[PDB]
Amino acid sequence: AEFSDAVTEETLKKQVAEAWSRRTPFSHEVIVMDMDPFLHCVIPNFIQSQDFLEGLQKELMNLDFHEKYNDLYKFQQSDDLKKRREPHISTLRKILFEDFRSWLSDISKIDLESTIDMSCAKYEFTDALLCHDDELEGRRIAFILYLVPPWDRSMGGTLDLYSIDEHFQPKQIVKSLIPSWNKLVFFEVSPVSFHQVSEVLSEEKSRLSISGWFHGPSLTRPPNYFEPPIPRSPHIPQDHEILYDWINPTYLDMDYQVQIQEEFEESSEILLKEFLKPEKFTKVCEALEHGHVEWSSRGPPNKRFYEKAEESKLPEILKECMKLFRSEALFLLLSNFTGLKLHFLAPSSSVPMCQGELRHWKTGHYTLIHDHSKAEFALDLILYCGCEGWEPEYGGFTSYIAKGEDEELLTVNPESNSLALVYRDRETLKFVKHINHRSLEQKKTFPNRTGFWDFSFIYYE
Ligand SMILES: O=C(O)c1ccnc(C(=O)O)c1
Ligand SMILES: [Mn+2]
Repeated sequence: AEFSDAVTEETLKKQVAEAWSRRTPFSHEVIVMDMDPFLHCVIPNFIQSQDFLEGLQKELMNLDFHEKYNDLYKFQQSDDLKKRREPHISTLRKILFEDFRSWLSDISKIDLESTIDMSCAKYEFTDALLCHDDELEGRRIAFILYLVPPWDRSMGGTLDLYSIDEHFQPKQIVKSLIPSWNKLVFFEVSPVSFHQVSEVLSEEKSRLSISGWFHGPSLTRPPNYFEPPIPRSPHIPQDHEILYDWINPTYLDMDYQVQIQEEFEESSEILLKEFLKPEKFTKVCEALEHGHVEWSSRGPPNKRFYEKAEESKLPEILKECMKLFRSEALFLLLSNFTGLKLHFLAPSSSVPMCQGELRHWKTGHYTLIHDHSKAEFALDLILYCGCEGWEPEYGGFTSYIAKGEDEELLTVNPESNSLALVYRDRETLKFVKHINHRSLEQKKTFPNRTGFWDFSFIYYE
């Protein structure tokens, strides 16, 4: 087999070359090329032999697939295609990396290498690949061939293209391409080529694709942009006594704190159930639902996506709960839980500090590791609210990982009125995993509720 004789036709080929050269859009029945938000082209009916595609799909489905998972994605990848000796796959490598490569090199005027870089992916219900730019030394042009069943927008799995802002960071989705059988999409890898594969919503269908890169000369990325640091502050001096009013009395007994600390110094992590008094916890949840909390979406999409409350406008109960977590008394309680010096009367410049946010998590939200995700000695605190009947399979758990390793260290799951404490070192990073569409099952038991909320606080010695 071969690829579309149409696009190899010399006049059309020269029209394509002209549009790439001049960076101008070009529309044709057999090819469509757009320059915004960045250069991307679509060739439908990429391989004319329908017999070949059937045999190819048959070979791929008969491969073994392996779960792939981290902050950025969740899907399945096949045995390496570079190592396969089945005829249809072997033929595809040649078509792509010899025939089609030269055609691309000709229209793009890039000395593309013959280096084979291709793989087969399978996205099913809740699989997704979040905002990223494909950046990796050598990659110049990304391509995707789709071998999907009949597909539409409501099934998800669309390839979305992000616009960009004044700081070269993704802003919003401005193009959304729907996969279809024998459709080839390719685009230029650049500092601005931010894109994602939206969550697959089809509970029955499987989004099968072949994707990879043509390699070429390395360029220079501009220096990466650094967010301003989040302000930190020391404890709020106790005026009125606050622990007694808020915390389960179990945790204010000395005998129980030594137990807690013995366990904490062993694991550097602990979970404290029923942490707030029930009456307070119920009033906090009630205020989060009915109290006119003002939420705002946080970005950018290659770092985070979630809602954060404007603390100054909160209901008094939620203000008071934020105060609890900044309070001198709590700083000392956390010292007795952990063995860390977060108050000057704890057992033995520097001044302990903290930062805090009240967050709302729903379907679609996440955080990602990014080049500037910075590691520090620090104690994390999370109190979850409004997540009754929440399952880890829904996403939304916090995960800790050793830097530059797939060795996962710990996972904290949303649990109503559970206080999680985690001490990190400078070689530890964290993320909140994409909340997927299984989380809609939450409404079967609590219909007047969308996702969950948490108080997230970080303390430093
Ligand atoms: O398989 C895809 O649709 C796809 C699209 C964009 N990027 C990737 C990737 O693996 O980076 C995969
Ligand atoms: Mn990609």
